Order: sequence, then structure tokens, then C-alpha cells
Amino acid sequence: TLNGGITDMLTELANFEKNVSQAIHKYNAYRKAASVIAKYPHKIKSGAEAKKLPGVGTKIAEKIDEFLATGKLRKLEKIRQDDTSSSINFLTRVSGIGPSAARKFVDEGIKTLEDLRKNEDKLNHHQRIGLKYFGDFEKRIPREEMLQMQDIVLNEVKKVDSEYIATVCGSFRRGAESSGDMDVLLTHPSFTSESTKQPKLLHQVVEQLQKVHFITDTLSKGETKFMGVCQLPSKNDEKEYPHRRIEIRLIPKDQYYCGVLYFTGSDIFNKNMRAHALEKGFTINEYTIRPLGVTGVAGEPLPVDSEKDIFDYIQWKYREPKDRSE
DNA sequence: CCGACAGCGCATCAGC
DNA sequence: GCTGATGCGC
DNA sequence: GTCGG
Ligand SMILES: O=c1ccn([C@H]2C[C@H](O)[C@@H](COP(=O)(O)NP(=O)(O)OP(=O)(O)O)O2)c(=O)[nH]1
Ligand SMILES: [Cl-]
Ligand SMILES: [Cl-]
Ligand SMILES: [Cl-]
Ligand SMILES: [Cl-]
Ligand SMILES: [Mg+2]
Ligand SMILES: [Mg+2]
Ligand code: NA
Ligand code: NA
Repeated sequence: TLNGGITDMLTELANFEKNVSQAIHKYNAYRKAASVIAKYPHKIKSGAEAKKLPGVGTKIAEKIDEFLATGKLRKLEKIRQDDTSSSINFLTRVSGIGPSAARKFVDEGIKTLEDLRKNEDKLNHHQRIGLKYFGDFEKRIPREEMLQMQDIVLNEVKKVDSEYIATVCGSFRRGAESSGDMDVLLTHPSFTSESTKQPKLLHQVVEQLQKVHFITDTLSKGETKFMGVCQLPSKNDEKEYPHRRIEIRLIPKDQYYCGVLYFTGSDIFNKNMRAHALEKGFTINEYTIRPLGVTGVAGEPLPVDSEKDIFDYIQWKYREPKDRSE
């Protein structure tokens, strides 16, 4: 946290561009800058110093000098005072309400938690669940609870079929002391890149979890991706645990490594790694790594027997999950 | 300068 | 109904 | 907003 003030500033700017300006590239520019500065092992003393880092240009350098000299940024000061911006930024905090819907609601005069609650009939299913658990979704998940959550999911999945393999990825797998949610990667021998010998593979698991009352709500659900809400059981006379966001992503078993790589992140790490891959002549997704032809068209999937193999293809030294938190 | 910026699942919609 | 675009999120 | 060619 040597540069917490600067990274917070850039993150706020990133959120402004994404949520209010709807300028996704500026949003990513700011996040990339915050990221590289977040790992820079020195307390930054000037914008010039910061500008030496990749992702930090002239504009950000200037902002860093202003922040260093005054402890704040006029641009953000004004943004915070702008009611429209503030309202739109707030609404996007509800799961399911993005930049477009927030601006629409604000036009309709809906700009507060109270307003949303009085207009629940104007929200789609996802948004409705997001509003319902607004508070809870704001709370972090102590790793201690993530461990209890992992135990339940793995045991319940085992009960459905001993051949399933559930792996908790995301921030949990990177060793984080607390997580925003639980990301579960799921595989079964019946579902491979070559065939699906068993339908409802994901359904059966979600069903078992609801039956035991672990999964309490559903945000979205397809044949390979489920996103919903879950809750740990509490004891007698004990206050209940906050509801938590959970996702179960079913991936073809023979494509496990590309899958766990993708699901372990971080998101910015994946962006950087996939970008590097392109420069090296490859393309990486959660299923495979393919070479790029002289035309740019992805070729056939290359053999993969470990996460490290993927790193080898792009000439990157292997990085443990804990060191991928960019 | 200037095009590129990672890659994709599910929900909802318009047009047919 | 379908396909394709778009919103939203991982 | 940043940057490689
Ligand atoms: O833009 C994205 C978002 C997520 N992901 C991948 C990497 C990330 O680690 C994983 C899980 O997504 P989350 O949004 O759950 N983030 P993470 O688990 O890293 O952190 P936390 O949940 O604690 O915020 O999905 C991407 O590749 N791109
Ligand atoms: Cl943009
Ligand atoms: Cl500020
Ligand atoms: Cl693929
Ligand atoms: Cl690790
Ligand atoms: Mg997560
Ligand atoms: Mg997640
Ligand atoms: Na730079
Ligand atoms: Na949102």
C-alpha cells in the first residue's frame, strides 16, 4: 500500500470513465496504470518517476503530481459534486445494473436505494436479486468462511457424483485473505471437447446445492455457467452469515488447465497474459491456446498438460497463483 | 500518427 | 420461433 | 489514456 492514495485515485477515475463516460478503453487504461503502480516496490515521489512505468503516460503523470502536491485531484473533486455522475456511479453498484441502465434509471428519476426499492417492478431478475442483497454483496468474505464454503461445495458435489471435480479459483486460489465472491470451476469426465455423454451436468450440481439450502438465489444460469447467491448455515441463536455471490463454471475436462488459468486470474493478469500471447503469435481463451496463422486466423489447439505449458508457449516463466494478483 | 486495446457466457432485445 | 446486436458480468 | 511500429 506504498502508493494507496495514487491507486485509489486512478481506480476512481477508471470507474468514472466506465460508469459515467462509458469509455471502456479509458477505464482499462486507468486500471492498467493502477495495477503497475500497485506492484511498483517504491513510494512514488513524482509523476516523472511514475511515467517510467508502462501504462503510465503524460496525462496520468500530471495527475500524479497534482495528487502528490495537494493530496487530491480537482477533476475528481468536481465529479464527486456532480449529482448525475454520483447517482449513475451509485446505481452501477447494484449487480445487474450497468452504465447503460444506471443512466436510464437516473433519466427516469430513479437515483437512490429507496427509489430502486419503490420501482422494483422495473428491474429484471438479476437486478432484483442484486438490489435484494445490496448490503451483503458489499461485504468481503473472510478466507475462513471461504474454506467452510469450499468444504460444503466439494462434499455436496461429491454426493451427486464422485467423478466431478470442483476447484475454487479466483482470488481464493491466489491465496487472498478475503474474497469478493466464490468462483468454482467444475469438470466431469462425461463433458469433454469431444462430447457430452451427460446432460444437466451443471443442473444436477446446482440442484443438490439448493436442496441442502446452500444456494438461495439465481442470478443467471446456462448449460455451462451458473451465477447465483449462497449462504453458510449458522448455529442456534446465532446471527446469520451474509449472503454471498457464487459462480459455478463447467469446463470440458480435457481443457482443465486453460480453464483454471482463466478462472484463477486476476482479470488484469489474464489481460496482460493474453496480450503477450498475441505478440508471441498465439491466442488464449479459457479452453485452449492456439497459434495465429500468417493471416491471423487461430489454428488448432496446442497440447496442454499443465498451466505451466501455457506459460512455456508464450515464453513466460511460470508464476504461481499468488503472484498473479495484478 | 493510429489502430489496437482479451476473450467469452447468459439475458434481453429488434428485426424478421 | 430464429439470428445478430447489445448489456452485463466473469 | 497509452503505446509500438
Ligand atoms: O474481466 C474479467 C473478469 C474476470 N476474469 C476471470 C479472472 C478472475 O480471477 C476470475 C474470477 O472473477 P472475479 O470477478 O470473481 N474476480 P476475483 O475472483 O479475481 O476476485 P474477487 O472475486 O475477490 O473480486 O474470472 C477475467 O478473465 N476477466
Ligand atoms: Cl474509450
Ligand atoms: Cl481526489
Ligand atoms: Cl477454443
Ligand atoms: Cl500460489
Ligand atoms: Mg472471485
Ligand atoms: Mg466471480
Ligand atoms: Na510510461
Ligand atoms: Na452493477
